[PDB]
Amino acid sequence: GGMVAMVFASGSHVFGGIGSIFPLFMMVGIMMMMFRGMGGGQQQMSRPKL
Amino acid sequence: GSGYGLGLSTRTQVTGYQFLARRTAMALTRWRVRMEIEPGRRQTLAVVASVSAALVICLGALLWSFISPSGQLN
Amino acid sequence: GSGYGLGLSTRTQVTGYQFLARRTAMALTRWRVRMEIEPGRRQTLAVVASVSAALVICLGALLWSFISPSGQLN
Repeated sequence: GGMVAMVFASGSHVFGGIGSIFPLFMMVGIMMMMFRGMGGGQQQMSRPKL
Repeated sequence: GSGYGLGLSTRTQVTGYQFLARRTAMALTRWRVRMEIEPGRRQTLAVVASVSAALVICLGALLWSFISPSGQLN
Repeated sequence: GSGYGLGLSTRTQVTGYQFLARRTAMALTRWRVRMEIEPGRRQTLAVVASVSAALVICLGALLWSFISPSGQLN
């Protein structure tokens, strides 16, 4: 968010409109890895083995 | 005896009380306590997330006020 | 009866159903349930990989649009 804010304050305005799809998909991609992902060693059970 | 007054309390006790409360709230509406799933908390967190999302937008606007100052009567 | 209506469900119940769906699907085409290997998964995943590649290419195209646009004449 800081980089986007930094670029908007600089006046490039390149992320305006449709250009916003890049930060957006990146933000979503990070979200998938942090909230879901997979269980640790004490979670030996998983779809491929169950 | 009987726990009267405002004595100090252990963190272990805090979750204990809050747990008995949630279980009791369920009985009044669902009349059962098996609680295979606990919707009470799930439903509550969604509200906290909405308020949180609203505060983030306000910080954005407040931040915008420092990037490009202007004014309105207030 | 039991099982009817829109009652709640859990994550262990979701995989359980998808397992039964995959197992019964091949029983219609291969007439054996041994399922030594699961080709349906692979065949399905292959489509998803195809879809992912298409999205990656058009985002690559969108990336091209900002680096060298049409308006740079003279």
